[PDB]
Amino acid sequence: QCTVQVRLELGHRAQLRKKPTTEGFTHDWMVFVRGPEQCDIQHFVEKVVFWLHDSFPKPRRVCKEPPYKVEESGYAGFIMPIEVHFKNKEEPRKVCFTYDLFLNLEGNPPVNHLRCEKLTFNNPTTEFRYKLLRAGGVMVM
Ligand SMILES: O=C(Nc1ccc2nc(CN3CCCCC3)[nH]c2c1)c1ccc(I)cc1
Repeated sequence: QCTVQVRLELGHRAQLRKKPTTEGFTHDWMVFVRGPEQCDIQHFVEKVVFWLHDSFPKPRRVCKEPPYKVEESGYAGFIMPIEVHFKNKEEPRKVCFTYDLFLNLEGNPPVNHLRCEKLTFNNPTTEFRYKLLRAGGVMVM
């Protein structure tokens, strides 16, 4: 009997692209998954998959190690599935977030957003519990 809690931060940045009028992409953006400072989520994260809009080349973007990030240019926001796969041998094996990748329209300042997610692992295996604690996970009883 125990629960281990770990924290993820999903986020994105967006700003106007400074390029020729005849390049269609208006924005640079960057989406990520990280841990809090002094935490190392690589201990329990196998990989992160960012599912870009179907219009992008190779829209299924995989980061098997940090940084878990995609940097791109684009002309519109979209809803981005983000799967965080665990180094877990049992359920759950991953978690899927639906990430709102919005751009700064109408000459608004750059976007810099953070979404903080708490994961609660109930009764993890010995092995996976150690990975979570190595990453800076916290136990409860
Ligand atoms: O920006 C979009 N599409 C898009 C489509 C193709 C793109 N290629 C680049 C540029 N890249 C290519 C790969 C290497 C890095 C630069 N950037 C792209 C952006 C988009 C289309 C519809 C909707 I609703 C929402 C977003």
